[PDB]
Amino acid sequence: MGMVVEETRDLAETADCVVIEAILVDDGLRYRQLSVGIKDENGDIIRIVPISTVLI
Amino acid sequence: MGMVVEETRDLAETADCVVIEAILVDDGLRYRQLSVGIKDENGDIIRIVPISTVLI
Amino acid sequence: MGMVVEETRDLAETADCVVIEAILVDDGLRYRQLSVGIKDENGDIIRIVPISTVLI
Amino acid sequence: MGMVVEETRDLAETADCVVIEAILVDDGLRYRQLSVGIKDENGDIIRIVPISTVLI
Repeated sequence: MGMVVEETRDLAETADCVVIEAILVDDGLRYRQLSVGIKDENGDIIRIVPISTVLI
Repeated sequence: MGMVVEETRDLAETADCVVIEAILVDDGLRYRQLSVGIKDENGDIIRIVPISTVLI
Repeated sequence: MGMVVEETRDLAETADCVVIEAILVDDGLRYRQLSVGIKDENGDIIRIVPISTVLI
Repeated sequence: MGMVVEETRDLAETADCVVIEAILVDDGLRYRQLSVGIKDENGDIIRIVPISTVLI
């Protein structure tokens, strides 16, 4: 724990990949993280590849 | 044209998706663009989904 | 040109500069672009300098 | 904890603040983290505030 995920959002999606946004809160500060999720044949996310996190 | 792609780079790759970086130069300014490329069964990129561009 | 400007907004203004926000839509996805406008003595904007674009 | 700090670097320093850079490696990918360190009267850093992390 320690850091808390407050919100997630699907920004763009494909058969195989999805661009994810998360709002993180750690030690009283708010961050916006953009990630790429990797989907298998069943449409599930098998790997998250964080791309960028920024203070907001 | 007008804007010039100066450099591209593979930051992370998967069977299906790749995280791309490009250095763009437009009107004398330099930008770093992060994108997600969508790959087909043959490993080729069929769609680029820009995620973020920032002045550097 | 593929991308469509859907909204602009004046976020902050100064004697010399103004912070502009735009919502861009390209290939069905929405982006938030922040720019800085340069104002002359006559109160007009003489140059717009894009700072960052991000998928929203 | 999955992610490994591989390099830190002092990019700029001031009476009160110091700009820190770190290279993080997680799941085989490398990230560049920029933080701000807060210095007290005794020249020591009292708080580190992460500003941005990006895949490189």
